[PDB]
Amino acid sequence: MDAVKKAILGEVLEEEEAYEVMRALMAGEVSPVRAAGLLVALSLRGERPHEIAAMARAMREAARPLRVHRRPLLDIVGTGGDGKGLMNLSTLAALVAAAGGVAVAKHGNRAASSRAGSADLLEALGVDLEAPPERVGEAIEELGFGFLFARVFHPAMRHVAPVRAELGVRTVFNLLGPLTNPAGADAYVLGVFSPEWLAPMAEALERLGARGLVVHGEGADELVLGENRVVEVGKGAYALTPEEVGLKRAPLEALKGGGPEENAALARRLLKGEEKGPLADAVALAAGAGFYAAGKTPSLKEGVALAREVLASGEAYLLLERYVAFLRA
Amino acid sequence: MDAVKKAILGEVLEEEEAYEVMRALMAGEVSPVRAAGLLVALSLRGERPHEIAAMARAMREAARPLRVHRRPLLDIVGTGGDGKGLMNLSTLAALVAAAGGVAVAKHGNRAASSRAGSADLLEALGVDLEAPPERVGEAIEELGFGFLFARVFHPAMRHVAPVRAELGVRTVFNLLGPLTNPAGADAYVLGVFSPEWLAPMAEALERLGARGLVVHGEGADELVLGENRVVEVGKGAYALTPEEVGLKRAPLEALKGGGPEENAALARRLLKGEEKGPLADAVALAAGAGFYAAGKTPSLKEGVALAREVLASGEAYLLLERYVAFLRA
Amino acid sequence: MDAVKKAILGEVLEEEEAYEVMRALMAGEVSPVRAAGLLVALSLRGERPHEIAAMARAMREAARPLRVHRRPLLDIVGTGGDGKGLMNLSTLAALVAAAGGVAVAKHGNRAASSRAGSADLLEALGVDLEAPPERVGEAIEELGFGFLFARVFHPAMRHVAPVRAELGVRTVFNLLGPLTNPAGADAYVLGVFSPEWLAPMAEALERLGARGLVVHGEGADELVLGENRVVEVGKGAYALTPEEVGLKRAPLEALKGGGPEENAALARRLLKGEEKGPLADAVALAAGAGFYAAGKTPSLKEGVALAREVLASGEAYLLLERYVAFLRA
Amino acid sequence: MDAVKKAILGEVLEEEEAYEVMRALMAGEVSPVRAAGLLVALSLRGERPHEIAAMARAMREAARPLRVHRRPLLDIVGTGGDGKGLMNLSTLAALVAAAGGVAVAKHGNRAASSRAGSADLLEALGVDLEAPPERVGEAIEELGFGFLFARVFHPAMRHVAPVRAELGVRTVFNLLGPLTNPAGADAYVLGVFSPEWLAPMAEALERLGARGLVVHGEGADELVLGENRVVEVGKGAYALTPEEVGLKRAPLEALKGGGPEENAALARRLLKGEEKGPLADAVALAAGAGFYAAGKTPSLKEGVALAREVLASGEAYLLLERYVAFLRA
Ligand code: NA
Ligand code: NA
Repeated sequence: MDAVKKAILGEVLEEEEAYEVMRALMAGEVSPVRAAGLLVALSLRGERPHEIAAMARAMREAARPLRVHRRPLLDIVGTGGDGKGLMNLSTLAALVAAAGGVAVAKHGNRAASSRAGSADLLEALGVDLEAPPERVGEAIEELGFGFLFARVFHPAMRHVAPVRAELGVRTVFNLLGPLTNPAGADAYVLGVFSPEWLAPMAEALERLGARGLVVHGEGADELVLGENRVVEVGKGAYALTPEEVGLKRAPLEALKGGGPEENAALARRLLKGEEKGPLADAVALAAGAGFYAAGKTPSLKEGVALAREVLASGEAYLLLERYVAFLRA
Repeated sequence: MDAVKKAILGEVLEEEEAYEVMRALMAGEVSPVRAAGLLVALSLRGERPHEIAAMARAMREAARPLRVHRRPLLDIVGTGGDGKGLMNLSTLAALVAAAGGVAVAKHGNRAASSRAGSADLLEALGVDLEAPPERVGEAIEELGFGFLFARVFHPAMRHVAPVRAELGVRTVFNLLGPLTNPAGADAYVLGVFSPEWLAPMAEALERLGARGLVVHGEGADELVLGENRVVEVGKGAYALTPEEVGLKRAPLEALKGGGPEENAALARRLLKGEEKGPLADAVALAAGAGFYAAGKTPSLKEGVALAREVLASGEAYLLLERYVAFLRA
Repeated sequence: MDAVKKAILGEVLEEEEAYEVMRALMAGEVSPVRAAGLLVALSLRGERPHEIAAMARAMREAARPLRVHRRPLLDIVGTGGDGKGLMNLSTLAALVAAAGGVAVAKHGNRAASSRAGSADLLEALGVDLEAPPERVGEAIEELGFGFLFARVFHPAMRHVAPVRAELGVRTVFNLLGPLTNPAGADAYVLGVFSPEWLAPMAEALERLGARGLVVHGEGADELVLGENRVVEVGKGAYALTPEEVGLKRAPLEALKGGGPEENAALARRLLKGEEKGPLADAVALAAGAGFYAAGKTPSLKEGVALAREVLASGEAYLLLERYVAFLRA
Repeated sequence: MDAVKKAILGEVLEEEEAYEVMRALMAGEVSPVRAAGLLVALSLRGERPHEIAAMARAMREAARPLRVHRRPLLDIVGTGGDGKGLMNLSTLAALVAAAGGVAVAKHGNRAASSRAGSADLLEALGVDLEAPPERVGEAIEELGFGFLFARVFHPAMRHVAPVRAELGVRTVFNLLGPLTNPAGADAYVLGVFSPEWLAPMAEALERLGARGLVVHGEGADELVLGENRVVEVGKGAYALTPEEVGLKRAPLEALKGGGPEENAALARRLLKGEEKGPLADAVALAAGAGFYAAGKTPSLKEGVALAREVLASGEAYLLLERYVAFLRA
């Protein structure tokens, strides 16, 4: 009985076995049926800290190599799996943070069976997702921004994706994605689908030597214009509200956005500093948290203040275009 | 919520949700990945009787139709896979019960290897496994015996066979095999893989409107010549030893079989009433349980007594001969 | 399993082995690595007609079941992979054939990534690609036309698609796509990406009990306004030119088109009988081949004549809207 | 078109395209799926010498560094997997050559079965496989012998080892193993699994600037006591029989070892100069070929004579003991 069978049988895995299971998955040695079975089994009983850590290690080792010489290196990313179906603002917040001087390496992917993933949005904005890791790394060093497409850095994710899409439920990959930034990001604004994961993911980041905030927004895996719950690595837990940082509250519905084409249009207007509603406020909130997490500003309020200025300046769109041109070289 | 997704989430399904999941599976509507996921989920958190019975009804509905007017209708069958490599005791016990006057419709299949399964044994004895359902039904009506070859009656199982093989672990389908008698048998001596399945399977039978005994014998999914554990549908669990029904104990080794021709040779001696060793005692034990389960005898003791006489008469061999000829007519 | 290794070693598979290999692939029993190895080996060695037909059967069996009474049932479909990048006219020709009185079940998919696949075009024209299989079946019975979206009918392809995309080269799946119509179409105008596949594919069609024409047009997997090469089931190989059916030749460039948006408007003008250029002639040629293949017209020229009349009448556009509305709640 | 895709398409690679493909593979830039595809394609069409040599250099470049000043430096190694399952005598022959004064750096690995790989045998004899490269290099300089454990010197093989095992068939890596000596050995007795590989591998050796003999013995990838086929770098092809060098012929079966423990026992007796049968003659034959390949003796005959003397003296066992102690120091 190999480690995969043990996992399917629902038995807790020793660190070495957890590592082996993910190594096999990343190596393309596991059939779709057994991959589906092991993911469901792990999701039912709940993956333990040592298991997640071991699987994360297997993923980092299987990743296409990339070394970025800029630090702090910020990632604004979420676990996904919240079901709220809100627009993915992390990508826009990440661009604002980069336009403000923070080195950014945002980790993202395509959305299951919607064109809404961060990778989908960026592609619609002109980003060539096929660009090699070395070119993306050069962009981060020279321009301060880079988008790390999951499938490119972790090839196996191309096969894991359909399995996750079909199962249609949360799996260990929802937790592993944020924890496996392939550029070695050390600063985070990491959103989670449930408050239960705020502390665990913050502790995971701390063990990795990373810093930042783990966030949850009234059900969504991103900061929203409401009573957000946060856990700052090394410090503790606290609430983060819009009024706290000079922003107004808005229902979650105001952050839903629309179809892929509409969101692509919204993105341009937002980055250009033309769109001014709740969507702009939410991007400013996340970017502000990013400036704080990356040490660009000493506080969240100063971070949000800077983010509002940067967003309104339209510099984030100018940066996006520099990025697009850089990759098309 | 979608029934299949609910299953994958690890939630207990309402009875008709369980029916729907199995209906979808048998209809070829579920993808291999989702089928793998929901089978693993159901197995890990444990299938409940009302789910098991509902899925058995859905599977029975997808089978090739066959209506038998005779009742009670007995089946001696098990969940299989106990890896004991025993002689086809239930097949011989079924022939004995039929020779004793009880209408029998024994459900079976081939064994995936050189070892002989019930279908392999009967084929070696002259049974034409290609006989159409209608002909087998006529045999039950006229001769009181029929063998229901799973491959002929359950074409829909081809939709899940590959997934079951690849998972490499037992699933709800192992439980459903004996609960999907295509002739609608209502009396059973149903063997299970382990003691933990005695009660759930007994309740599933009760919910299906059936009667009888669910049995387990020292690792084997059938009654053996040792300490058996049984659950009488509608009553409760109790132990069943050879001595309390007038038989002597014997090790499992004494009940081992081999290939089709070897088992056929043994079957001939046993059914003719010529071989009186442990194999004969084991057949009498299962057939006796069958007589009791069908209400032919008032007790297990009287059932075993009747079975010993029927076996010794050689009449079960005559019945087999007539059955073989009937399918060839 | 064993047959998979045999394929990887470059050996020709027996019919049963080919069926088993594809059955395993579609069932999710093959790891990405072994799937990649098998597909490359098959492609380099050269798939034989008996293998192709056997694998088509395995795929047809794994698909979401759909049975329709309408016959003859026509499909105009291609293997893709010609790298010619011409406008996919098969969809328009199919609508014309249906408007002319032939039951049509056109098999199609989205295109990576022009969004220039048949599914992409129909969606832009108003077709709800999320319609359930049963509803599409009802459309074929009631309206005489249905579009079979590969993603809906072949869910098992979800775990296979990633391997194909990563390999980035043509594989046996290019050949199987046209041979796995989920509605059981029996009449075809099947385009192939290279002349060497005309004969093998015609034999595959015959082995599957289908009829019609396998076509290739100066590099494209569709009939064009030049010297087409054809292999008709039951007749053999021959060339087919526009002039012999009353049409004028035109450069392939005239059949290109553009962006998805341009082709939607293009498609409308063609179906309404407004566009009269080479594109209209090419649609008439394919639709005409369809009428002949299905038995609606006794000759190819008569089929083209009927297609030209139908196109000019605008009835194909009315059919499209009838279909679009049919799928709406 | 990138080189990996070209390989997958079955086209012969230009020398530097082959170097690039292997460089990418060793750098972790190639996905398991594309790696699987290219390995199968290369194996089926047949790797050419210019490709093999280039890939060997790319692999050598990725290995952990190890500079040995002593020259000539001899290696006695094979491609493995011939199926004959004979005892791996190359290790013993290497020790004899070293005891005879030739600097030896024998390249080896484990044998997942019977873990009777060369590394398995040496470990059973006391060698600490965890010894760092520097220590092994010091042993070669001081003792004249060193065993290069592939897993220690080729950490980059972690990017492909999984794919190799998963494919389960021979690939170019079988050929590359003997051609990637991490100490830069320049003299060889290289065994191949089939005679068709003699000339290509001899050319690959010459291309790499190496000298020696490429051998094949009646189905085995080692010199046997029968009609051996040889291709000598800078000399050409010829047959080599035992009688030509003063040895007696013996059936292959006399050269068959046993399990790992039996081989360790036989190895001890041989090195001590105690075993005097065919196994001793076979060791002398290979060691003699090594002496000649390294330029220690003027002919194969004198090389075998020197080898028989050294073997009988027991000096090779004493060397082994010194080596084991040296590593444990
Ligand atoms: Na007798
Ligand atoms: Na005709």
